[PDB]
Amino acid sequence: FVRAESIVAKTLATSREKERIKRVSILEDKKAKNETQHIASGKDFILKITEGLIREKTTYDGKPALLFIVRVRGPLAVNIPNKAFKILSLLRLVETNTGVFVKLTKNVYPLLKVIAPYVVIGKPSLSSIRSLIQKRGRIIYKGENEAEPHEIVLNDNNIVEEQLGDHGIICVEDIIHEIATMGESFSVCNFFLQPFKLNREVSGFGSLNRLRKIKQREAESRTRQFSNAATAPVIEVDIDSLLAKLN
Amino acid sequence: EYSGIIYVSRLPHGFHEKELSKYFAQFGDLKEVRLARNKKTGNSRHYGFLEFVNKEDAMIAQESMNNYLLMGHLLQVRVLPKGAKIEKLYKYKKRVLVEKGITKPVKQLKDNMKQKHEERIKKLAKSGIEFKW
Amino acid sequence: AAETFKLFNKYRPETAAEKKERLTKEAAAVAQDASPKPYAVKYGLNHVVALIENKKAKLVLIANDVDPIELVVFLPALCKKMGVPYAIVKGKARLGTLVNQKTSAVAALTEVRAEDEAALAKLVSTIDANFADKYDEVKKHW
Amino acid sequence: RKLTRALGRGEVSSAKRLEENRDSYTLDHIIKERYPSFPDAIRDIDDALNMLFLFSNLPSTNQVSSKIINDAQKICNQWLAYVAKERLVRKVFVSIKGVYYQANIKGEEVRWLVPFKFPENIPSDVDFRIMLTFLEFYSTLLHFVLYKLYTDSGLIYPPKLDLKKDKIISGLSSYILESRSPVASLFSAFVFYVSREVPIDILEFLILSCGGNVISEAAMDQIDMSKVTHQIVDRPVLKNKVAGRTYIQPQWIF
Amino acid sequence: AIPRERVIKAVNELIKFTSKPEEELKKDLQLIVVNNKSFTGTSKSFKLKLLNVKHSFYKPWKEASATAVKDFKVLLILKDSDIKKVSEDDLFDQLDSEGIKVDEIICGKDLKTVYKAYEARNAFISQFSLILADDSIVTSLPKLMGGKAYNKVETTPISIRTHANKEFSLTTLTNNIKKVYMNQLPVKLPRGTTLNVHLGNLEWLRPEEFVDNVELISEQLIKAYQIRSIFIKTNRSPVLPLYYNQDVLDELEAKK
RNA sequence: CCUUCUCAAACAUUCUGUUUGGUAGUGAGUGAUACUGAGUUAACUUGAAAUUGCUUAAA
Repeated sequence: FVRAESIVAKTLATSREKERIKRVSILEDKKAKNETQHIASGKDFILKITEGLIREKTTYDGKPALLFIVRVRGPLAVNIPNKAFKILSLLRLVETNTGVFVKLTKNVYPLLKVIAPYVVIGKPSLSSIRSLIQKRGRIIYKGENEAEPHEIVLNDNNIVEEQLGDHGIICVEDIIHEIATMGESFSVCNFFLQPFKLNREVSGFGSLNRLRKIKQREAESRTRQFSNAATAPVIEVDIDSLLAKLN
Repeated sequence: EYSGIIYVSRLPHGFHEKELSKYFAQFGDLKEVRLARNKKTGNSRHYGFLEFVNKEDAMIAQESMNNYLLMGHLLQVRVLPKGAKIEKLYKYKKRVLVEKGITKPVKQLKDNMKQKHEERIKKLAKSGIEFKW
Repeated sequence: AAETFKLFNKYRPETAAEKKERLTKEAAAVAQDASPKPYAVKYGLNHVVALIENKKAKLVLIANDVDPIELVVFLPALCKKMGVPYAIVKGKARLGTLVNQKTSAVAALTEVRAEDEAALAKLVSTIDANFADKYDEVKKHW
Repeated sequence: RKLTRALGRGEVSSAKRLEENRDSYTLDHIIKERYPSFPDAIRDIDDALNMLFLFSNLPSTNQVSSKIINDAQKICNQWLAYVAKERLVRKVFVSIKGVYYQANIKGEEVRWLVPFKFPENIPSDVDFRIMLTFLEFYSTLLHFVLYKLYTDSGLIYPPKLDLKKDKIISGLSSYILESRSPVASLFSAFVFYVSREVPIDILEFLILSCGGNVISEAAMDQIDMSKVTHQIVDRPVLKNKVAGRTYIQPQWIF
Repeated sequence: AIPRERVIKAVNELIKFTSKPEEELKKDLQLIVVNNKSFTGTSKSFKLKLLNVKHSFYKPWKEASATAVKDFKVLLILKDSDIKKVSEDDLFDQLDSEGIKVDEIICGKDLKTVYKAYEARNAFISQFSLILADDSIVTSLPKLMGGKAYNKVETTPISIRTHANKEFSLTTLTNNIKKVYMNQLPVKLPRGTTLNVHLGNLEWLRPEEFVDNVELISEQLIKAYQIRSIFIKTNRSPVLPLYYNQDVLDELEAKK
C-alpha cells in the first residue's frame, strides 16, 4: 500500500528541488551571458568544511582542479529532476557508493551546483588516489576469442599498453601520474577506468550497527549542507578522511 | 441513496489531481479526478472531486479517509447523492500577462489624454473641489 | 495514535543523566534563573487524577491494558464530567516508553510549548472526530 | 540485548552511554599462555606476518572492515619500518605471487610473502569469520612481538607517524623511529632514483634495509635529481640519457 | 518643478474636504504617482524603496498611536546566528535617546516554529506597524512571513544593514535603524502604471512639512522613473491633478 | 509526515557611509477612490477554514 503522506511529502520535496534547480539554471544562464544588471552576485564560491566544524569561503581561481566526487543518496522524498539525472548519468554516478575523478573548470562549476544535493566533493591526496587505483581499479576488457566482453580488475599491466599505447601511457603508475598531475590524456584514462565502487560506511542491522548508522547520520547532518539559494558555495570536505573510511 | 462520487476537502499543499488519483487508485479504478484551482496564479483551493466505478469502493474510501489527519489537515470525504457530478474545475496554470494591440496611435492616445484631463476639469466642480488647473 | 505519540515524544520527560547535568548547572548558578521552565508529560495515576479533577490537564491518554482494570475504569467518566479530552490507546508499555518506565497506566499533557499549541488543538479535534463521535453509541452498550 | 532495548525504547542517549561504557575482550593473557618463550613467538611469527600482509592488501567488503584493514596495514608498516631500520633483511625472492623476504630476527630465520599491490578479486566462497579470528589472534601476537623488539632495539613503540608523508605516499616511509654485514653495511652513501613504473615500496624497503637512500619519482607528483648516483627505470626504449648517471634494473638490486 | 503655490492650495482644499460637516482612515494623504512603463517591469519586486525625507512621519505615528489604540511597535527580524548577540538591553541603551523602541527581537526559527500557523503568524505580523529585517534574511522572509504580510505596504519588511565588513556590528545596526527611522520613507514599485506614497496623516503632521515632503517625493521619483502623471489624493476623495507631462507617451508606440 | 533564496559588487577607511543588485506569496471573502477586460491602487474576517468561476532509511 502507498500512503497519502508519503505521496504528498514526495511531491512537496520534489517541487522544492525543481525550484532550486530552476533558480540555479537561471542564475548560471545570466552569469554565462555575462550580464550583471539583475543578479544576486556574479562569481563562484567554494566552501571548505573541515575539522566543531571550521568553514572557509573562497573564490574559484578558475584553474582546473582534480576533484573526487562520491555519490551519496540525496534527501528522502526527492525524486531526482531530469537535469540532475542527465548530469549524473553523464558523470556515470547513477547509483550510490561510487566515485569518479573530475576536472574542475568554469564549465564544470554550474554542473556541481546542479548536482550538489547528491554528491560529496573533495580534493584527494596522492595517497588517496594511489590507494583507490591499487585497491579498486576495474576496466572493461574484451578478448580475441570472446564474443562479448566483461569487466576485469587492473591486475595486468600489458593491457594498459595494448589499449592506450599511443598516448604514452604504459603502466598503472603512468595512469596514476596522469590523474594526480592532471595532465593530457587524463580524460582518456578516466574513460578507460570504471567508476570506483566504494563500500558502505556501515552495513547490517544489529543493535551495534544501528547505533553506528545513527551516529553516521548525525555526522552527515553536521557536515553536508542543503541550501536552495542560487548563490550557493560548492561544498567540499575531507574526501581523504571519507576515502580512508570507505576504502 | 448514495452515488459513486466523492467530495474531498481540507487538502494540504502537494495533493493535486495526479497525487489524489495515485492515492485513491489503490482503492479501485477511477473515472474522473478533478481539483479546484485558482485562476490568476495557479494554486489549489484545497478541495476536489473523484469518481469511482464501484459505489461501494467510493463508500469504502469515504470510511477510510473521513477524518484522516494528514500533515496538519483533518481531511473530509463525503459520498455525494445521485447526480451532481463534476462539471468544472479545469486545471488552470499560472497565467502570464499578454500585451494587447494599441490600435490608437500617438495622436489618438494624446487626444484621449486631453479628453481625460477635460473630464477631470468638468468633474472636479461637481465633486466639490476648487483648485487651479 | 502515531500522530499522538509523535507529539508526546517531544515532551518525553527528563532522564537521570540529564538531571545530573541540570543540577550541575544550578550548583554553578546557586553560588528560577538557573534552569528554564520545564515542559513534560505527566504520568502518575494519582497525579493525573488530581490534574483532571483540577481540570489542569489538556489531554489524557489511558492504556487499554491495565490489570487490575479497576484502576482506570472510572477515568473516562471522570474526564467526561470534568471536560478534559481523553483517548484510550493500546499499550501501557507504549505509554511507559514515553515516561522512561516499563509500563505506564496514563499520560497527560497540561502545558505545551508555543510551537505546539496548534498541534495539540488539532490532535484534540482529531480525537474528538475519530474517537468521541465514533464510539459514543457503542461504548454505552454491553 | 540491553543496547537493543535502549534503541527499541528510543533512548538514543542511553544507547550511546551503554556503547561508550563497555570493553571488549583482550588476548594478551592467551598470548602469554601460548608462547612463553620469545624465541617461540618469533618462531611462529611467520604465518602471522603472512596473514597480516594478505589482509592489508584487500579492499573493504561487507564482511572485512576498513578498520580491520587499516589496523593490519599499520602493523605491517611498523614491522617493515623496524626491519629496515635495524637492517636485518637477508634474502629477497621476487616470484609471480609477490615477493618473499627472509630476515634474521634475533637469530631466527623469518620468511614472509608480500603480495603485489593490485586489486585482487575476492572470491567470498571461503569463510571470512575464521580468517578474521586468526587475524585477530595474529595481530595480538604481532603487537606483543613488535613492542618487545622495539624496546630491545632501543626504539619507542608505537612509533609516531608523519602525516605529511602519509599524505604523500602511504606506507613504509611514514613511520619514523626515535630512540631511547656485508648486507647491513652495503650501499653506504648511494642515492637511488626510482622512476614511476618501478615498485616503490619493494625497492624502498630493500634499499633502506641494505643501506642507501631513495628518491621516488612517484613521490614528487604531489608538489632535484642532482646527487642521484643510480637510476632504476623499466621501459622498452628510454628517452635520452644523462650520461653522468648510472642505470640499473630491479633484478640487479634483487 | 512643482511650485509651492499649487501644493498649499491643494492642502487648503484637502482640509476643506476633510472638515466636511473612520476619521483617521479618511485623513491619510496618498500621493499617486503614475509611470509610463510601470516601475519594475515583467518581474515583481517586494523590495521596499526607502527615500530620504527631511521630516520623519514615524515619530508622529508613535505619538498618534500612543494617543490611540493603534499601539505603535517596531519589529526587528535578524539572523539566527546573531539574535544571540543582540540584546534588548543594549538596544534600549543605544536607542532610548533618539526615540527608537524595538519591541521584540524575532528569529527565522521563530517564524518556522513559534508562528508556523496562519492564525498566530497573522496576529503577530498584523500587530506591528514597522518591520526592520537584516538584508541577509529579507530574501528568505517571503516564505517565512507569507503573502498576507507583504500584501499591505505597512507590513512588508525593510531591508537594513547590520554587519560591518564580514561580521555583525551593534554600532552598524543601531546607526542603520536610526537612519531608516528618522531619515527614510517606504514605497513599493508595482508591476503597474501607478503607485502611491503614504506621507502620513493630516492630523499627525503640518502642511509646512507636507509641502517639502510632496515636493521632494515628486522630484525624487521623476528624476529616475520617467514619471508622466502625479496625483495627490485622500481616501474617498477626487484625484487632485497636479503634474502633467507630454513627453514619455511617444515611446509607448516605439515599445509597441 | 518533507521542511523554507540566512548576502554580493565597487567607491571611500570615517571601529563606518554611498550606490547598485538579490525577495513570484495557503485559500476563500468584504471593501472604498481612482490610474492605463488585461496591469495597477487604502483597510478588513478567518482553525492550515474550503461543494464545482538514488534503495543497507531494509526486514
